[PDB]
Amino acid sequence: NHLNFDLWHTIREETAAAAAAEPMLASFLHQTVLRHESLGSVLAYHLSSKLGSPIMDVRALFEIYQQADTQISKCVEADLKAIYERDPACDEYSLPLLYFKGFHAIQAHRINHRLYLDGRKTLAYFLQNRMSEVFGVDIHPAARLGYGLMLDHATGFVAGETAVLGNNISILHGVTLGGSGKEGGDRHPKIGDGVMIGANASILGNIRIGSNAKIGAGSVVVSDVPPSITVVGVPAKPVARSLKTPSADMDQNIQF
Amino acid sequence: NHLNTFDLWHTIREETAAAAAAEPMLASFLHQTVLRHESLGSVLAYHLSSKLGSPIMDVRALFEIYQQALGSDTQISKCVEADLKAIYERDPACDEYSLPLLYFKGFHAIQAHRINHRLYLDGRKTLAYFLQNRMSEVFGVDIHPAARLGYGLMLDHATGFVAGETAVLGNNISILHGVTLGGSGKEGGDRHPKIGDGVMIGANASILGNIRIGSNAKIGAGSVVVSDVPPSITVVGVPAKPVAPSADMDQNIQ
Amino acid sequence: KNHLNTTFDLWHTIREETAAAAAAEPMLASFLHQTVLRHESLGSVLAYHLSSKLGSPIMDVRALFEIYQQALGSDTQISKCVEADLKAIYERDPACDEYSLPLLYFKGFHAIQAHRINHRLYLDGRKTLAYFLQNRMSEVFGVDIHPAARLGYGLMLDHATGFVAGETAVLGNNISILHGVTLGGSGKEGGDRHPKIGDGVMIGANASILGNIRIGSNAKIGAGSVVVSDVPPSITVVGVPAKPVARSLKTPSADMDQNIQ
Amino acid sequence: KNHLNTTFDLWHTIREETAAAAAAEPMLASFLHQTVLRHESLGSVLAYHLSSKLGSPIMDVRALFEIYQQALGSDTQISKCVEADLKAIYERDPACDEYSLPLLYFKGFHAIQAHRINHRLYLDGRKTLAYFLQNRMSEVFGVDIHPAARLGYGLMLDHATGFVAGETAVLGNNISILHGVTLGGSGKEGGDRHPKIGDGVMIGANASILGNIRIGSNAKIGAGSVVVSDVPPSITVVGVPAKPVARSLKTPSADMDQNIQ
Amino acid sequence: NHLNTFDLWHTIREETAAAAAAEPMLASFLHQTVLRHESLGSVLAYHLSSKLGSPIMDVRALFEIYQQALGSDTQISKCVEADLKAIYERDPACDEYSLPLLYFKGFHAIQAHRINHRLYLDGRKTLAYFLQNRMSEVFGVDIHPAARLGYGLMLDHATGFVAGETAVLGNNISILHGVTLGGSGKEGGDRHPKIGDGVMIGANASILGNIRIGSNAKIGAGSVVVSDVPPSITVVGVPAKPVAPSADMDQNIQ
Amino acid sequence: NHLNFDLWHTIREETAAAAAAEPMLASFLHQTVLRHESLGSVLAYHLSSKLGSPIMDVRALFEIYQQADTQISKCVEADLKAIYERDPACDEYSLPLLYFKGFHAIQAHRINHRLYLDGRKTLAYFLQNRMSEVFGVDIHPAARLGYGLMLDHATGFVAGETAVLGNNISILHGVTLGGSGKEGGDRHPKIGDGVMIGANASILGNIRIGSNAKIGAGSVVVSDVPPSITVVGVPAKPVARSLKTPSADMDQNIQF
Ligand code: NA
Ligand code: NA
Ligand code: NA
Ligand code: NA
Ligand code: NA
Ligand code: NA
Repeated sequence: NHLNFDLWHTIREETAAAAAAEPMLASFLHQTVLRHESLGSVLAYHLSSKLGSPIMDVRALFEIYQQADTQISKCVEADLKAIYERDPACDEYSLPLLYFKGFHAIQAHRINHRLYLDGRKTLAYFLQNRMSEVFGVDIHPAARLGYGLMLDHATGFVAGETAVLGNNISILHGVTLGGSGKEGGDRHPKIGDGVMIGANASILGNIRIGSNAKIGAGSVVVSDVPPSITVVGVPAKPVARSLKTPSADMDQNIQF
Repeated sequence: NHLNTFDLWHTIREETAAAAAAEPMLASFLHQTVLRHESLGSVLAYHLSSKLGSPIMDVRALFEIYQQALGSDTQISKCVEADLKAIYERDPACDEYSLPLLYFKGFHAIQAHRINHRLYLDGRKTLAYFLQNRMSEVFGVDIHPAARLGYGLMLDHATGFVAGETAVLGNNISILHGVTLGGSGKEGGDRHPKIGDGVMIGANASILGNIRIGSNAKIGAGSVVVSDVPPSITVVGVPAKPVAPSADMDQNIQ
Repeated sequence: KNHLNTTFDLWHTIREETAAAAAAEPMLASFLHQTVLRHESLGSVLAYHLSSKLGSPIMDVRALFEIYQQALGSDTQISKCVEADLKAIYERDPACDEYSLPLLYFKGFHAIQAHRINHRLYLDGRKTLAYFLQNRMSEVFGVDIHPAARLGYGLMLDHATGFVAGETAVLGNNISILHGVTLGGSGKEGGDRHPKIGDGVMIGANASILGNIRIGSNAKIGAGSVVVSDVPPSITVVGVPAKPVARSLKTPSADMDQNIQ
Repeated sequence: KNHLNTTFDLWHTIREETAAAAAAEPMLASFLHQTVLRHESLGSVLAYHLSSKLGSPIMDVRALFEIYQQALGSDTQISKCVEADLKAIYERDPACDEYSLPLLYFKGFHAIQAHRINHRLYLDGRKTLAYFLQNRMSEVFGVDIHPAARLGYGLMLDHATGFVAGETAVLGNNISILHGVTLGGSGKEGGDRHPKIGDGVMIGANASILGNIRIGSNAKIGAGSVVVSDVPPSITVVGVPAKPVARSLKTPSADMDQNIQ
Repeated sequence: NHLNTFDLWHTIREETAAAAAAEPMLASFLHQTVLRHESLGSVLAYHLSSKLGSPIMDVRALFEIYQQALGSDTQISKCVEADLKAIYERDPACDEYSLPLLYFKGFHAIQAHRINHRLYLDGRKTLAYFLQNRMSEVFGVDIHPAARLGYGLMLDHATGFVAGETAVLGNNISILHGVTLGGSGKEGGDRHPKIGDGVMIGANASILGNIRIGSNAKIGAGSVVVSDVPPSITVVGVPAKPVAPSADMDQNIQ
Repeated sequence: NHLNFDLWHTIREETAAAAAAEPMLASFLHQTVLRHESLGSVLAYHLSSKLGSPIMDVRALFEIYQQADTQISKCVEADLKAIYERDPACDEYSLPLLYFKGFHAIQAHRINHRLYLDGRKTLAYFLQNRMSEVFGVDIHPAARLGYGLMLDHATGFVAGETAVLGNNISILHGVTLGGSGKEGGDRHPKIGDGVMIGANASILGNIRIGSNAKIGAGSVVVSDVPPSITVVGVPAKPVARSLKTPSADMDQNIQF
């Protein structure tokens, strides 16, 4: 794997094996993965498969997705490696690529965010709605998402217009990065690097979640959370430090 | 807008013609869903049937059923208009009336339910149960056809909303995704919440049993409410306790 | 007439309910005839309806139907679980007064039975197919159950939306679960890491049960609880985090109900 | 009972035939209820069924249905032609013993009525739409009729496959046409260049009638003929090229049929 | 092949596995249509239902109807096998048994008709009329369900073929596209041709009325036949005249 | 027009006008024509729209059609100009491109012929069948078709495995270029340049049709036809010269 490497080449090897083992899916795997020359082309194809509709032709969606910021494709690879690292249900890179709804919703949003920043708001709203119907995930096209993100299970995830997510964040299903008040402007959470958010937690308002903080499942967070702090409860309260500094751990290993 | 000026239908058409001009690949969708029609109700029946049509019941048949149900009770479309105005007022992500009309899952689920409720009360329970399941699959929203919903309702995001058979909702209520207006016990009879006017319910809160929520109460996100809530009280926690609204949408629970 | 007051054919009662619905609703008559009345068994009906739900251009409904039919034929315990589930929903859900209502229209019943077949496909080594269907189930039903999760009989998953059960989750028999419930994992390592739920448990809406913990038989998890430690039998737990707050059962010695009829 | 022996409601007879078919064939009951029985008029049924045939992802069936309904409402002569056609098929086709059979299942009847609406759309200036539908008709029905072609009432196009009628073709009333017939043009120039067919004509299978020629009333074109010159009334023509070979009608003075009952 | 060796079903599977290996985007189609099945009849029911399925009657329902009809008369599949062998023998464009099975419109129309005929004789006339129209739309072939077809029949290209209510076809007949076995008159009763064994009919020929075509006659392309044709006679022209066969497929008319 | 020129540019102008006049079709015209950069890309898109099916994804067909011999695209343009010239029902180039089934069947065959020559016979047979179902046209993938062809109406056209067509030929619906005998090898007609074939004519066997010959509608041709000859009847017989030499016509015009 990538921790001991060509991601695209490994996905091709996993997929050709799956196609050989499952004749039911051979032509799906060949048309979605093997006939393509790059991971980005595969992703555009598979995402258009998911979100295409009578209104929005899969071919038209596929072309738009292919035409979409080479930074997006760098985030995609980081996201895939993050899932491999952090999700014990994932032992193959092609498993989230083809079958993890939260991975799909994140990458669909990245493209949606580009279309929205390009001024194609009606199209982005149409696709925001389609993502919510098909993936059970509602991300406002203006939300800004860093790389190395994992959205495990995904169902019920909500992130609003002014939400900002840093890098290497892990999020469970049912999580809300929600707004407060009836006025526009900054009103959704900003999440620092390294944060973990447990299932069905809510983070509400224009509050900051510090780097490497941990939000326990079921928490309702309505105030800032300092870096390296764990919060729990309804409403959420600091209960522990989420990570130990080297000076606290005193780990003397120097091998690796 | 409706707070400044106002013709809701004409504003929607003007917004839609603008969208079609800007996004030519959506132009025919917008012309067929909105601009070719002559009333808001016909647009709603068309768009809802596009969402919920399936092999079992195709978009054409559902369109005719929806037009017939709307025609049988002209007040449904009145609640539709009130809901659209409520979303415009209360949701800062909404600056155009046609945005919830066309793209907000919670708006579609609520109006789909109003038609289901009409069909159910007409005695068409099997059809209403089919459509309840269809709404749950497509929108992620489970509303029993017997539930009674007022006007000026906003269901933001919508995913995971549940309201059961004996639930009753007043007017000008605001609800977030994940909210449960759920039952208790294995017996029939009144067993679901009754929600007063002006109430706001935060994300993933649950309200369970035959209990009353007083007018203008606020249910904090993540709250679990199992007993009556007096008017103008704010409750937070699991179980929820009084500690301190559909118009203001303030989500603070501290 | 029902399974609680008649010495009772589930399949024939479902056929009779369906013939009645078809005569009352011409809009749905041919669906009911193709999905229910033209079939010879409840298992064939279920395989047909489920493949209708999860089929796609990728996965032909006819092929899925045959796969589901063969899987039901390969593991006849599944159909017995199916029957127990329908009776459980009839017994416990006051919105259910007919057996064909959950069979045709309750998404939580569909997701459970789709998983039972999915689990069989997984055990037979069709893991790619099982992962494809896990994803399809999550999309169509809003329910994410790992194919390796183990589910007993007499289960009710009411409303269903948002239910999650992970790779090493185990559910016993006669369990009742509301929408939004999580039987979730902890940590980045493989091995046993999801809850094991004993017989008779009730789990309320949007509760989360996390880690390799045991929920004892007849326990009750209140709506919205977050459970991160073992829960002993016959205990009710509430809160975030969840704490024991009461005994879950009323003993006959406490009730003093003297009826013998 | 029918239109030849009852002083007769076409629409209500069609409803009665359809209710009978729906009760006998549960596979088709909901189609018959959605296509026929839930409607209030034959024109609404026709618009619904035709849009089912010619609709596509490009052209939403619901939009086409409304366009066809408005076109039928804009030109109430079309529905009168529709009724004449159904009676003509009942009278002349021995395979037809029920009025709803061509209405629902005869491709030549569908193509003719689709053209009548197509012609109206063309005259109103919706030429792009009419060309789109001309192509759709050719694909789905195997029938190519230019939107500018003019068709009278009481027409039967039996089997239909391969029928072609070009831009300046004109068909009178009470004409019978078999599959494979061509009312075709000649030359690379615009202007009148297709046949004009008089009342009462019969045209046999795979005949071709080419150029700006006139086929006189009550003429008969035998199957397989190629007609490139005018044909006078009451004449039968046969061959490649076609030549007059007989008189097409038996006069009462020749038959000497003395019945007065 | 069946003239050299022979197992038709096994040869079809071997051909199909070869095709799937060569054309990976068709592999799942071939596995789902052919290789997953255990008999030729089940493949035919599956593939015909893929062709004729529609919103009114979906591929699944038609598949079950077709399997039931085939199961009710095991001789249909016998005629299917004879037809496939006839096409292999007589059509130089056919060097594999699975090519007509999967890709020849005329083969599909004929087998679709055999099922229609069974349904029609069972009394399911409405369903048979629906499928007759469906066959006409999809295949360009109009065969009345009451028509009687023998075995070893080949309909090459098929487009425009018409056979009416009282038509009767013998065995080992070869027919090209555009051929009419048509009626005459406005009255019921026998009014369509009866075709003897071994007859060959060229492209776009018509045979009209209650007339008999003798065994091994040859009908030239473009012929119009309105009276009986004796056995082993070749006729050409409009109207057709004797001037001088399903195995040899010689199209000369001079 | 091209007789008094950019074909692709004229089609774009015709199509933008049609889109402006017909809101029902605006997004179809935009997705099929206007969003593309070349006529070949439009043709690949529209053909895949016609022949796509559940088995054969429109995206997969579109990619294959786009990947398909830059001579094919030259024939396409010649075919479009031929229809404009010869068909009085055609006064716009985009009319046959989008709505003439015979134009579609010919171009679909050209691509099919390339796939077949590349050895993808199963795919070509699949598409031959699909063309026959959707267009009512049966052309064997091995048939070789020249440029400047017009197939007017198209329904019932049949051309077999060894048929060869030259350039600037005009063919009506119902025409058969058919084989004879049960053996392989050359057994279908070879059609010379400039030929016209009328409706429902049949040309059978390994016979040669000479350049600028004319086959009357309803003819059955079973022997060679010399250049510049018109044949009529069942069976067909020479009846006239089809074109006049300059020496026969004595036209003295020298203007144009
Ligand atoms: Na992992
Ligand atoms: Na607003
Ligand atoms: Na119950
Ligand atoms: Na009749
Ligand atoms: Na052969
Ligand atoms: Na022209």
